[PDB]
Amino acid sequence: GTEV
Amino acid sequence: SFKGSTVVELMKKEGTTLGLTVSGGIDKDGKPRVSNLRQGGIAARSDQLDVGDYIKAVNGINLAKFRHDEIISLLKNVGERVVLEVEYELPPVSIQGSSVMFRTVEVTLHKEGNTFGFVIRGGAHDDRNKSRPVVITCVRPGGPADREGTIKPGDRLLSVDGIRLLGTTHAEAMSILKQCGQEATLLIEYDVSV
Repeated sequence: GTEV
Repeated sequence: SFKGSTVVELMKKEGTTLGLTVSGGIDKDGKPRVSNLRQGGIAARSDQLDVGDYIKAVNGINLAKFRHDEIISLLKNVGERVVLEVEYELPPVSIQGSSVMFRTVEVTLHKEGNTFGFVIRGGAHDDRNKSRPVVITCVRPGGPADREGTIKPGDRLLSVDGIRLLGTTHAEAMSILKQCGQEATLLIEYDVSV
């Protein structure tokens, strides 16, 4: 996943 | 499975990220999901989100048909107000048995950053498949609930300053905790063996  | 749903509003700060890690997308194995919450971040400190939550929509935009990278672009370009529509696995109902007994305890807590440092899930619903007691599913380490030390994940929230939560929805229970003042006495139900 990717952090925002 | 039957899911609970909730709406989470996060205020984005000018020079920072939300501390919210998102996995999934149509091009991925799973649907859009909270896969991590950075310690002390905006998302973690909301006490409204948990790892494993599904994100159905951001700002009224349904996420399911987006590829992963498109979801990220969306989240990185939102203004200060982020509105997440969240779906979650319902908390299992604990039932009194031969080996399980329920007890209660009053817990007083003071707010910090306008929250008590715990996440609630469940609540009354017209669809009895979704209807649940209000369950405290997480207690954020270092937060008020954690410091006082009594409340544990799995405990039920029964009342907030004598206002009982029976019959109240998730949204209603959240409002009762929001319109609470800086201090509150909560009635907590918990499991005891034998």
